[PDB]
Amino acid sequence: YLVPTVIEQSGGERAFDIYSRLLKERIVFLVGPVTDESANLVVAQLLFLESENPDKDIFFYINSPGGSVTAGMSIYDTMNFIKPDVSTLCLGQAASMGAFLLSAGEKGKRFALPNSRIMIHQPLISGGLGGQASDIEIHARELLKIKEKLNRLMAKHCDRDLADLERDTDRDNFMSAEEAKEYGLIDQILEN
Amino acid sequence: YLVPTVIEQSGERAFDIYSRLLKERIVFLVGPVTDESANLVVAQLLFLESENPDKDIFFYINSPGGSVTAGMSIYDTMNFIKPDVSTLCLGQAASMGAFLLSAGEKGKRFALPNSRIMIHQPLISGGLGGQASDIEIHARELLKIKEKLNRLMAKHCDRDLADLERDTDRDNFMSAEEAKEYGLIDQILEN
Amino acid sequence: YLVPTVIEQSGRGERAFDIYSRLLKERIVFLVGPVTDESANLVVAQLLFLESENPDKDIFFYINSPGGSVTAGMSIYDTMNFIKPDVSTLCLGQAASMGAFLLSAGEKGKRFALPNSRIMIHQPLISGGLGGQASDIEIHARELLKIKEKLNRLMAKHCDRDLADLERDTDRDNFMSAEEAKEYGLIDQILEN
Amino acid sequence: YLVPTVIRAFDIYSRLLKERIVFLVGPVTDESANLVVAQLLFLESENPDKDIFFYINSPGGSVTAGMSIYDTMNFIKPDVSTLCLGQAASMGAFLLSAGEKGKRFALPNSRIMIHQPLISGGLGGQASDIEIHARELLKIKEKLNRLMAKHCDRDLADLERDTDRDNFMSAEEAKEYGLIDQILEN
Amino acid sequence: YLVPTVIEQSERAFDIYSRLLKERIVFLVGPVTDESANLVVAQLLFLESENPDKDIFFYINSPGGSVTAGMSIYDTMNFIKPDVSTLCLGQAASMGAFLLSAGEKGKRFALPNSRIMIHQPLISGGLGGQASDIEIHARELLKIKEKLNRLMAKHCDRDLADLERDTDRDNFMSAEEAKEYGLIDQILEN
Amino acid sequence: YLVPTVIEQSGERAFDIYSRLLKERIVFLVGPVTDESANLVVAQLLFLESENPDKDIFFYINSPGGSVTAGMSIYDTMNFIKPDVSTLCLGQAASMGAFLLSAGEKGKRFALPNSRIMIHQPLISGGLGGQASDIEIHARELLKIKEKLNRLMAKHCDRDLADLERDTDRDNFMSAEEAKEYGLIDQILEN
Amino acid sequence: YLVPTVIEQSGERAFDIYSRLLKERIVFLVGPVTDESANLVVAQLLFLESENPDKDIFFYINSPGGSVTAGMSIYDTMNFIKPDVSTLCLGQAASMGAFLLSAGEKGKRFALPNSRIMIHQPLISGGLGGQASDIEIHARELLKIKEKLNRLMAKHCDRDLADLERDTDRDNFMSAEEAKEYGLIDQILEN
Amino acid sequence: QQALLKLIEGTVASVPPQGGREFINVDTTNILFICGGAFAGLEKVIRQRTEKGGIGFGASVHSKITKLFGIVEPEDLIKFGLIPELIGRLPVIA
Repeated sequence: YLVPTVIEQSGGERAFDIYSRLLKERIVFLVGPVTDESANLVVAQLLFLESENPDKDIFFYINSPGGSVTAGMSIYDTMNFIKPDVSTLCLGQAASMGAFLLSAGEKGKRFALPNSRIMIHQPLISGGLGGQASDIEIHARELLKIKEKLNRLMAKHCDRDLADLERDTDRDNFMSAEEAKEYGLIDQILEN
Repeated sequence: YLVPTVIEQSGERAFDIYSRLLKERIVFLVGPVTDESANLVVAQLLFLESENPDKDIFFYINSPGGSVTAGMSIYDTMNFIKPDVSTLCLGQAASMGAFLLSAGEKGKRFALPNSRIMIHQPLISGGLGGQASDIEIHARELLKIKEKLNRLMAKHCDRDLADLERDTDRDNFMSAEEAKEYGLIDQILEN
Repeated sequence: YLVPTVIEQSGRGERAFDIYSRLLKERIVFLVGPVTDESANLVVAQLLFLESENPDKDIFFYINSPGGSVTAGMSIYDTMNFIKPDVSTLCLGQAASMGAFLLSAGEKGKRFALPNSRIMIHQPLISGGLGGQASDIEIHARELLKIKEKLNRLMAKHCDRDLADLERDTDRDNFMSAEEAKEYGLIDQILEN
Repeated sequence: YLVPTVIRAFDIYSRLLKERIVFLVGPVTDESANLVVAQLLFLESENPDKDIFFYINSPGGSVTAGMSIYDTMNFIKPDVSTLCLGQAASMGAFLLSAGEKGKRFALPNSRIMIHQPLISGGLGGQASDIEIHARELLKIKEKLNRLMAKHCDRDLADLERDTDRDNFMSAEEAKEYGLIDQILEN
Repeated sequence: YLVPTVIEQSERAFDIYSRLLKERIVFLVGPVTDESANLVVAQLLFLESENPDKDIFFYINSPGGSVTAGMSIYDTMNFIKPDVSTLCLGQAASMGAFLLSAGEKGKRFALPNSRIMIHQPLISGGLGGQASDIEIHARELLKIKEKLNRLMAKHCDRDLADLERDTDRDNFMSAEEAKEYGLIDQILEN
Repeated sequence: YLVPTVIEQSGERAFDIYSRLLKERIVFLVGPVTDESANLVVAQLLFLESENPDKDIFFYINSPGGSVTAGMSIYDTMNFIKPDVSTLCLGQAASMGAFLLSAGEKGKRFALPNSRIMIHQPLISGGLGGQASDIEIHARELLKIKEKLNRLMAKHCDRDLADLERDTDRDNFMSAEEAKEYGLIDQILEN
Repeated sequence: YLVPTVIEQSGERAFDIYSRLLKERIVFLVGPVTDESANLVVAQLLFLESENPDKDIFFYINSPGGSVTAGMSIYDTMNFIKPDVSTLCLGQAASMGAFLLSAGEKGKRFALPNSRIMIHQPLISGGLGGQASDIEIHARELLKIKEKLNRLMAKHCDRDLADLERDTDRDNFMSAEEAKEYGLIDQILEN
Repeated sequence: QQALLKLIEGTVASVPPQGGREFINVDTTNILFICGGAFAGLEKVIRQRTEKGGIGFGASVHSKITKLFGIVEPEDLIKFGLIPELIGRLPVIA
């Protein structure tokens, strides 16, 4: 894709690609699958923005079907670590780790657009389970620990019991913005 | 493709021709609607609101359709931002492209005379594999999307939900005149 | 391909262009190869841009294309007719299918072809596949017939011919020399020097 | 490939375009032919009177693409001198012979090959469609032989014989035939 | 991916990774390859030159990779004068865990929900050819296995026998377990 | 590959390292000889003649061979332009690479001590399909090329055509010393 | 990969990090040795000699091997140019990578403590198809290369040719200490 | 250039006295000014104006120091870099 160039007026002019221009306004996009590379760019942007201004909010716009858990956790821990609040907004969809990162926004600053779709579910393969039964046992145990960790952190985000998240993430649980608000994944729904 | 470079007189500034048209508040949606192409539209819509919240934004659509969630990110951005988003159909506006065309500000939805506008119920929003329990869930989600799109279309067109349910059952191709009569667009441009 | 860079002389300094941006500065828009959403939208963007630079001066639309998408070609076609400045069209190498349509769509009196160019007109092929159920196939067959009639009707208008003539002549691939295209009514003049 | 930069900084091909040298290298395609046309148009304006040097190292390519170059060469006011480097085959030989008479050159060990066209496009579909495409190919065949015969100051009958099968010529044979005027050495 | 551009006030425009390199942050993201390892080495060498005394921050989010490529990083980390602090983001597995544990003792960090995995090496290269060639490659792999366990045991202040047990099969650890094991020194929260 | 950037002192000018070496009249032919790689050599040879018709051009060859017509475009350019083209073999000069090596100005053809130089008759200059009449034509053209290359090689090496016909029958590998004795190069560089 | 940009203080000059290290006379050979990667090393070695014929050049090697002719272009350039070329093994120096490591200036060949150095006879320098006469020729050329490499290795290591012939028969993996004892490197760096 | 506009056209200059820094009022109305210089970049401008031409088919392309300077016009001096208000005050170009 061709990323448009926009001109910022200053004290002179500076030409930006439109995403660098929005980063200047403390907007970080997570678009598409969560990968090591796309997650590390989010982390790099979150770290950069904290240094530019530790007190101002960071706006983390999410339009993602999910992705790697470890990659999503690098974002998650960076969001929680850095001093400035990270506000999260769901555009289009926030599914799987995308829904996790949406719910991970600062409480009171988690948003969704009216027709967005939010989906929560237990993790799938975090990696293949081949080799010997001993290796398969190890990977099955690691996946269960991740499953419990994600449900526990989700339950914390949503102010719900762990038992509720265990039921509700058993199979793909699709929610409207209103249902996500009632559930506790988001705080507000934007209109204008 | 090689995107031409044009010079803006102000000193001089060299733009690619699409950045030059963005300076005039023209946003293009060309080809399939994807997460990446939809997010560029959103980024441009956001950017233009900041430049001038009161001036209209011109959203030129030449698209066969694409992802519903990606199209909804555009749709909600169009409705959220303060400036009116005028929509124009070039070549075609099909599926989510027709939805976004109809989503333009009422009175400012345009089509060119020989454009083709097609509305239809959604197809797979994602595969339906796994167990019958998983297939049930995805079938239910697809039906909710189907109803949501028909409901929003009916609102855009000032028609009954029952009319959109009939008319989107199978691919419904319309000329610019038929789309105007239907309620998808307001005017047809000639000169 | 490597697109050459050329230097435009201004006052006491030089602006470096790629050779196509340099020719756009002279109001020359190229349509080369298949007509796609992307190649058609660049033509539209250039046509819109040129109208604003000067609404009165002619735009020169150089066509060397085997055809392509009808909807993509129609985005060019409607832009050509909409914008105030006349769009002169020139056939280089070939103008086939939608390329011939856009050639004939140039401003009457300003449609040109080079002496050894090849112009081919024909009814459309698949505008999209016809799978699914017989009900879906019926719908797509009807849409294709409407497009077929629309293209023949607009061609007949461009050529000052009867719709019946275009229906005969576009039944199968109809290849024409520049002279035959001029006699037919697709172009107005043939350039030599 | 990395195209060297030479000293404003040019890539070496833009630098040679500044000297009115246009290269046609490799197959003739819509894209490579349109760059030649764009360069020929550009050079005519920079100076309508000065010669343009069209260096050809090409196995052939599309006829319609080659004809866009051919008509541009004949249209623009400045003479287009043609030089064969390595090879000028098929439409490459046609464009070589299309240079301004007296200014068509070849290097001593270059190879020039002329032949009737192959498929200008597939011949599928119905026998009616195949008839149409066969007729169009024959018209192109006659047009190319006629223009070749004009370039070479030969009879159409001679080009029809000689282009029946791939006709390879040395620079000397191409000069005797009438495809080029001179052979360069130093 | 499009790498954002940021402006440093001093103006200088950087891509965001060059901007973070200016702050002595080196990223190892994804598999360890000759090319990704040599960039880390080039950055480590460059940063030592800029300031031999200041710490270098080596952020690791990697599933593993080539041993020889990881060893080029490892030896560069140990050679250069400035301390290399290591941080685990997302995961540090295989050679990624090795390089994490290779950070300066007292400056090895992990984020709270990171995953650290240690294991014996797999194929360092195929074992085809003749039984004599297979014997050679099997011996080289065993020497590497012992070298990695020995260096791991040194990093963790554990016995070689402990690393030999624990790296037999994929050993996944939370940040707390990695801290108790001796792979990291601290877990960051805020 | 990432091509390093180097700074020339003059003010300063930043070059990629190959453009920097072209400034010193060094032209590289690396890898197979193709229409594109051969035309860059020709463009560089033409450019360097214009910069200074009298100074030598240094043509560094590390090539397994390639197209004959592409190699002949280089060969004729080398012989045409006024400045002497000195040739140096790095790594290898095989097939047309050996031809272009031997084509350097007599007395200025060099090889590095451990370079490998290989001469052989041409292979297919193009496939031989179609009808027996077409195969006859292409077989005749290949034989003419074979004779032309042996004749030009024999001229370069100050040998009889009969010697090159024997020696190019099958791949003939030579050390730098054997190539010097044969007549393909004039000197072997050490320091 | 994205190659970082670094700023050199002088005014300021922005470099990619490899061009910045070339400014310090550091040349990297990373990954397989190919015509293209070998010619960049040669171009850098030639460039650095021009910048300062007296200062050492630092040639960092992290390579599994590659083409012999490509490696020989580096090897002859290293020996030809006036400045000493110091060699350092990072990660690994295998096959031609070990050859080029041993080819560094005697007394200035280094390895990092956990590097791996592997020496072995060459494999196919090219396929051996065609007729038995062609296979004989290519087998003879491969044997000449085998002998040349063992002879040059033995010279580098101050060992008998007979020792290298034994030791390169099958892949011979060495630690930095074993390579030092063998004679491939002179020192092992720690800090 | 702007400051000179009112010195070349008649004004009353206020200049220091013959001693160290009452100022003297000088009416410049009748002072003749001869200005000159080597307008080094001026030939290219004249060639751009006199040999414009065009590129592309429909357009027509035009044919290509002493001669150029001899045909200098204010349009060239304006594009060169002099301001129209100063050019008009130098009515004679030699």
